[PDB]
Amino acid sequence: SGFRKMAFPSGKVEGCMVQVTCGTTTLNGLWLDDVVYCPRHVICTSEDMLNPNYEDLLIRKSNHNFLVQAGNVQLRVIGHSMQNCVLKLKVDTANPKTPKYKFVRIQPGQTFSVLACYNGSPSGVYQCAMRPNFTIKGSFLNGSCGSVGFNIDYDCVSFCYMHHMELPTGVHAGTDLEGNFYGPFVDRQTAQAAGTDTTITVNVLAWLYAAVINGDRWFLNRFTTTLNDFNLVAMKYNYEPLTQDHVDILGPLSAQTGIAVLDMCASLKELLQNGMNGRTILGSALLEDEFTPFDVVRQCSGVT
Amino acid sequence: SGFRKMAFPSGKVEGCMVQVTCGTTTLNGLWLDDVVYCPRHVICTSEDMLNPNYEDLLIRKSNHNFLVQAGNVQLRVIGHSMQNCVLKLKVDTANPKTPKYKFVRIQPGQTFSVLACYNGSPSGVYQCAMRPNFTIKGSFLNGSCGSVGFNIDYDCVSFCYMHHMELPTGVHAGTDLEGNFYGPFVDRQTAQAAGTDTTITVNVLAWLYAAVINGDRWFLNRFTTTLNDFNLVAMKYNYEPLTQDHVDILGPLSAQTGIAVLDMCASLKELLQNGMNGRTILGSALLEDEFTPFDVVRQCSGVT
Ligand SMILES: Cc1ccncc1NC(=O)[C@H]1[C@@H]2CCCC[C@@H]21
Ligand SMILES: Cc1ccncc1NC(=O)[C@H]1[C@@H]2CCCC[C@@H]21
Repeated sequence: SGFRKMAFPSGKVEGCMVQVTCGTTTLNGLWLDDVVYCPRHVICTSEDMLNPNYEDLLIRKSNHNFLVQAGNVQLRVIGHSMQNCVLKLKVDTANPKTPKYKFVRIQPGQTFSVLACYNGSPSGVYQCAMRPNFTIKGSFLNGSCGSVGFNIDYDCVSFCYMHHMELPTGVHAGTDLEGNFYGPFVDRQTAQAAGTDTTITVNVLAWLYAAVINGDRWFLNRFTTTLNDFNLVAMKYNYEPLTQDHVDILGPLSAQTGIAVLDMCASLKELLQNGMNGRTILGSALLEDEFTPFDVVRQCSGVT
Repeated sequence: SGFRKMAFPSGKVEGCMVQVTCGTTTLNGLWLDDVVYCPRHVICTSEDMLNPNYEDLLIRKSNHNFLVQAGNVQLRVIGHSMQNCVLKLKVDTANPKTPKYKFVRIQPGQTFSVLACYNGSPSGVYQCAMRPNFTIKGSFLNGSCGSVGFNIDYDCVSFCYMHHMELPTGVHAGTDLEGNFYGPFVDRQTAQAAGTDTTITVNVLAWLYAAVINGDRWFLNRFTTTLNDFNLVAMKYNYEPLTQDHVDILGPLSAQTGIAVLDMCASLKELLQNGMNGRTILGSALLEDEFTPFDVVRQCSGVT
């Protein structure tokens, strides 16, 4: 028992982190097989960053200008190419620590672990959600670009995020491993609107199920609701509308606890309308939306 | 910017996890050099656990009864001994992945990362505090015993905790790596009083400094207080009394922000007396005490 905001074990990802330097800029790279992936803005200088012409900036660079260091061993760069907002530096040595991996583009509302790095060295790991507006609320300082987000399924690491930017609001933006930004963002130092965000309803419900499983059950009530009625409340409180696909994914938790999904929705409706009244759920004084239903099932069953 | 409950990268610890089976019980072991450390209760059966006679139960066991498996390779046990509540199984092979390490006994109020494991396989990593009453509020299911807590200082892993028990209240208890319990706990299936707990004042103050550094500053006020006055409020609200040693450890954060420690204490006093008024600090609707002043400095400076 107990329920914590748990990150995946980061070892397989730690073995892939490298430092990439181009000119005056240093950031992190991900070394998988004989390729090192990193944000393309490693090629920018201070004067470039308002609106860099990446194609022109890259044309001034040769393989020998990309300094790649894996711990303390230097990698030989034998090719370079830009794909969307990432650079792919071909190296002459395959990473001996390359885990089984995939590149995946996650959906908004899904969760993943971030291994924050500086100078190719891991600093820490934390779990977060991709917001419905495609931003993440992480912990990133200058030099953390190139740090990656991932999930692990047995021995396979699915890389889903590479960090590129901190918006002027302090929230974070980045790309999948093919260099496509999540959201409307571009890799320039400009104020950029992040869409209206919402709370991830299916995750809050999954977390209320994790709370009942672990003994926090004060919020259960004698009520029920419908998807229609619940969605009027979700609308008022800026929660994602709940669909039958969300109800379906909550099936295992509903089956385990015996609490029908719409009955849990009625508990969530009452919490939205009345607040916590100075109480906590799983050590939180707010409704937590950074656990998916899969995360709850995995944590509650001790999956490795 | 951004501030997250970050765990240390777990790779160095993942390389030390093994599975230990004795009879019908399987749990985790920590393989460092040629020794595997695990909870002594791996030698118990269901009928033993109310009050096991560990010395007698261990006398029935030989080296060949301790099955130690590191991933998929079997380790040969050439010695066994019980030290307090841990078993030390001498193996014929030194762990090639043994990091630089220390065994440390942490103080209540200090934080550490836990690598939750089942069957010698890592499941996840999370950061937590050792409560002032020597319990931890973790995420542990049956089979997680032997999972360890640790801190990392550059290349050195300081192991501080090994998981042994879930109290009937759902909170967790364990030992240092010499097998001495933190707190009054014994490794028996009995109801055991955990002392009155308190909130870790110096950590809440450190976290308010992390909040100001990251832009959440609505809680700053025009007031100041004294240690005496603050401690009367700390008393009322079950917070640890603040000492000059705590004020001293907050020095770097006070110097960086320019907010005197007693002025931050006056903000904390007002938050204790008035609550958050439906607002949040660093995404939390309660006063967070799981970040030490060292954690805040490390996270805010990007230490690797
Ligand atoms: C400095 C920093 C801090 C944290 N996370 C990320 C960053 N980096 C950025 O925001 C870079 C974005 C793309 C290229 C142009 C310059 C700025
Ligand atoms: C079952 C479990 C679940 C989570 N964390 C820990 C445990 N294990 C225990 O509580 C064991 C304590 C010491 C020896 C006697 C039996 C019980």
